[PDB]
Amino acid sequence: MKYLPQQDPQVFAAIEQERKRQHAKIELIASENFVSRAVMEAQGSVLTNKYAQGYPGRRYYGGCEYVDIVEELARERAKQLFGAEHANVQPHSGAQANMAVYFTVLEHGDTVLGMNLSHGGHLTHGSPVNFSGVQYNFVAYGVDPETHVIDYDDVREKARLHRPKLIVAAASAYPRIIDFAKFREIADEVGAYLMVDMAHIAGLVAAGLHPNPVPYAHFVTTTTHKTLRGPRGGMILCQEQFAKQIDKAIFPGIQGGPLMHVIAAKAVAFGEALQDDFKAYAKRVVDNAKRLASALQNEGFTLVSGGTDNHLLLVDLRPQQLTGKTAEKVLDEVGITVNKNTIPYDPESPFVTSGIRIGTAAVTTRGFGLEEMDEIAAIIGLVLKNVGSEQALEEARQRVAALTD
Amino acid sequence: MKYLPQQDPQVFAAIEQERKRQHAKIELIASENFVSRAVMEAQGSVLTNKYAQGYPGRRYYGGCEYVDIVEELARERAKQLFGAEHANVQPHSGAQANMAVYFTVLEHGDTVLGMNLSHGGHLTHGSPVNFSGVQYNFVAYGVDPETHVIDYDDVREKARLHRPKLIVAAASAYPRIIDFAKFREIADEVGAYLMVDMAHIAGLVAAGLHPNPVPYAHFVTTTTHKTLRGPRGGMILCQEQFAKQIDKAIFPGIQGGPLMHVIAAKAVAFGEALQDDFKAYAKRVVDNAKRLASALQNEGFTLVSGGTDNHLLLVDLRPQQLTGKTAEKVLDEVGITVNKNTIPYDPESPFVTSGIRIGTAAVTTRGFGLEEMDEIAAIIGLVLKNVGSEQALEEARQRVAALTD
Repeated sequence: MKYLPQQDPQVFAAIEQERKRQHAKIELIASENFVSRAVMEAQGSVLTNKYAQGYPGRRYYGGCEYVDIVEELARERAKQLFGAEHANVQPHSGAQANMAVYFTVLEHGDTVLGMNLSHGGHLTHGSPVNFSGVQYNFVAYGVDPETHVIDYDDVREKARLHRPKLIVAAASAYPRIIDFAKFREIADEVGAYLMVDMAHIAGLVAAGLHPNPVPYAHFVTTTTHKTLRGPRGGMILCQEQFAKQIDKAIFPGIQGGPLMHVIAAKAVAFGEALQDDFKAYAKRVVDNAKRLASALQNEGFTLVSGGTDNHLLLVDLRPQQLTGKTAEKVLDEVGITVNKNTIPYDPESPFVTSGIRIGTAAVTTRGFGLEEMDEIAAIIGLVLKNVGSEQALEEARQRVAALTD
Repeated sequence: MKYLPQQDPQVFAAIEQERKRQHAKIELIASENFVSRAVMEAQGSVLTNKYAQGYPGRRYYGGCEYVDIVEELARERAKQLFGAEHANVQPHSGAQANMAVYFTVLEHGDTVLGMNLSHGGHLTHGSPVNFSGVQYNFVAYGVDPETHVIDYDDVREKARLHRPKLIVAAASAYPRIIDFAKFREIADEVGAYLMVDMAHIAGLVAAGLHPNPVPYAHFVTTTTHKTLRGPRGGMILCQEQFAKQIDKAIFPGIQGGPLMHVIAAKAVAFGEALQDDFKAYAKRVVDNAKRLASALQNEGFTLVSGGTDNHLLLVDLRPQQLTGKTAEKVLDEVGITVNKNTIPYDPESPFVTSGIRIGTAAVTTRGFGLEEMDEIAAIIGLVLKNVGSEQALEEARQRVAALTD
């Protein structure tokens, strides 16, 4: 940076702290990642100056010829990447991507079936303090209390009883592969649309390490950050027959002018995802996640579902008589960033929890491998089994510093 | 840029075209501006990597200590700037800022009074193809058919008859000063909340050139781009008593994780707005707008409301037997960017219109002054009075090139 250090010392200093923080800590929040310098440059471009309400070739302002190329590059790269017939790259967030789809197919008060929030479902999948649970009548399907795998007979029973107009699949904290074919089969039985929120797994889907929801869902929503390693924002994929209504739901439906500089960064992130090395990256994410799971079990930790199929895992902390809140706090003390997360059938409230959620996408981006995963699990073991020992936490602190150079 | 040119030639080339386009054209879209290099650097920062769901000191993720400083800087600078008791700097857009306020005070189907869309009201003020007109029962107040000034007796009659829960004030195409005291007086008479959408005039309000809605409205919404000359995004200002509900409506209400890199850029833009030279800038915007209005009248053009009080003006093209569509197209041919805009009581559809909207915020940022305003009006006269003459349009083309160096 050249001009921000001189114009705004206060803001620059805080950014510089955050930059140094990101390097110092072990980042294990499952929804986080580090974007490339090229993605950031696209976000810091003069494209923020342009109003481009509407769509490429169908704008409401003149002078859009070049931001039209940028958006079309984003749409076409997304479609090549996921095999989708249509892409909308204008959603400001994953929240707005979901919102737009709900706006498309639903009327106020319609019944929607989604995943239990305490079992892995997202806030936008029907929380009563969220627009989704306020606007629409959400019902939940759950996971098996022993395997923590989605109970597909429960999905089917809840669908046949409640008769939802929409079924939502996918999660913020589900460590196994989702069967999208089974979700569609249930959707077809009850005549409901199927929406898949692939926000967490989108990078793995692109790399062919998770089954692709695109051939099974009427609508696929996602974030561009997370495993896709793009800028912060949303995207909708859908069949050609829904394209017009989905575009209209985004604008003039729920948004105005899109963020063209972020759309540029999305296109950059998609270009990176089409390359071979991102495929190799994404495999290392899954490999690392499996290795970290195995290594934590070796330490004596119980994991929700007995391991992982994707980028994330959940530690069930009850055997150690620890809450997620406690674990989160003490790991933060030694430089390991996790978040407390409800485990399925959690005896604690969502604000305390019995679990921590861990993901490998960020540390894999930094270059961490299988050896590093073993060490991370060893540090977590040392910390969580010696919560009252300050010399153990200092040892952990030093071992975290060794990993981050 | 260093890394984007090598990683993504296609995206870089399109950005570079857009950068060169912005310099070449006369930008007169009233909602547009050019941000500083420091604002852009803040947007292209590593702050995109951070999940910060929640609020400063009350986050749902650890590691937020420094993005907390950034957001608090944005909130405090906004509050100092507008004299507001509370600021929410997380809205992704002006659309989401409005959405959050509606979510706060209204139930599905509640009656809301806003400005006629054909008279200057915004899309989010009750368009039937927008969430606002679909979720809520919108009624409209109009302007005087002769003066094109808001008819405050009409606002009062519509309020007393329809009994709205919410009254909305402010516009996308209204060239006069809004009386917020009169709006509040009407609101108090009928027991309605008052929301002011100051998106267009926010920079002038900061500089003390437009009356401040903050002391009169329960809620003030705005964009950070436009006259405030910040990054693309939204903001809500409100009294302390609504602070909690407004924060909850943004999250977990209608959004998830905020865009911290954009929030950084907002803080930068607010820092710039607190300085003396932005005050001088904003006066030149209004001075230029008045001068451009006077100069277009000198050319023989009729202006909606007979001129302007702010940054924007509207040309009523009926005397020249031209549509806004035609004018927009032919001005685009010579390098002048305007948009067609419905004039109050327009005999044409919103897709054709009888008017063009013009603003001076962008050209004032580039350094244009009173002499330049005279020239711009002279070029518009030459173009619109000689629509069928290719040598007049070439002359205009050359004179536009002279203005942009």
